[PDB]
Amino acid sequence: PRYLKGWLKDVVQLSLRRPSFRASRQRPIISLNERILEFNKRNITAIIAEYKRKSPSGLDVERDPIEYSKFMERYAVGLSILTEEKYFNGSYETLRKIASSVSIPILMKDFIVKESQIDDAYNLGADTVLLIVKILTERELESLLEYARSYGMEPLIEINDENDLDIALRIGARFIGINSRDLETLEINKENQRKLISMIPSNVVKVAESGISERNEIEELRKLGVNAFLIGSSLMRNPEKIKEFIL
Repeated sequence: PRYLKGWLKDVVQLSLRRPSFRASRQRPIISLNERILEFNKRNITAIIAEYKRKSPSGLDVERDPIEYSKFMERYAVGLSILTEEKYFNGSYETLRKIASSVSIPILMKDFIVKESQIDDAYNLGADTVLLIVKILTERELESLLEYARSYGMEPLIEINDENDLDIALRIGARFIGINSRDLETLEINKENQRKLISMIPSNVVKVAESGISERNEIEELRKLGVNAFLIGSSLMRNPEKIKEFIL
């Protein structure tokens, strides 16, 4: 991984030593990026609902994972499930239970730094994985992308600045997440997110992540070319809010 500091350095070391999970895939790969394109052509707002009980930028939320997932199966284009244990209180078992219960695409959200974590995602039933440009070197990123693709997954490659974007394009990314929140400082900067979105070629499927609390934001971003929206906290607090977001 890259030379990091703070909590990012810690979470990356945690992931390097993370043991793999013994499980066998029980479902087929249901492509998230392809379903997003499907929603775009039907003109249905595509929202990736995120499940996370804890995070460095919010208070804890207790909500049954299965009930949340079965509810979201009826409205969301897909689910983002946190599996990072220390800071987000996620787990492979929760992903496994959810993947066995719903049939919409599932993005495994973690800090992936080695191949076995992709094996874990595949074996647990996830349909794709998140790869974060700012914590990996260009060589590691391309290698993990190639590895995910060998399983049939098209990973969501998350960027936060121009340097990240340049690297994502150089490695042949086709599914890019533009995170308005800087993982290191936890700061949100929406102007920078809009600037990056406008620099991404139109043939790349774009996902706006973090800081969305109202439908009007979604509409504005959609006019800018954003294909899908990843929303966590507001839906965790009020799941029914998705009905308001998708009209």
